[PDB]
Amino acid sequence: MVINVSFKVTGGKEFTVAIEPDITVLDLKKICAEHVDIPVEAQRIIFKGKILKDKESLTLYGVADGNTMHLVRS
Repeated sequence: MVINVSFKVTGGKEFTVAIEPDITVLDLKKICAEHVDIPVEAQRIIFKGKILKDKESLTLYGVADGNTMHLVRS
């Protein structure tokens, strides 16, 4: 089962993906890199006032269907 997560990306860009809620932050960055021109190592995913940590499952942060995150460059 998948949930939708939307991204607001620097430069007025937006996309939504359907993801398994227990993938890691790094998994999510790999998805983001297939949707926008920011390589994984330059991405910072901002959610709930934090820079999310690569090795952690998104469930640790309580990600929910319909949430929006921000994607910025290092």
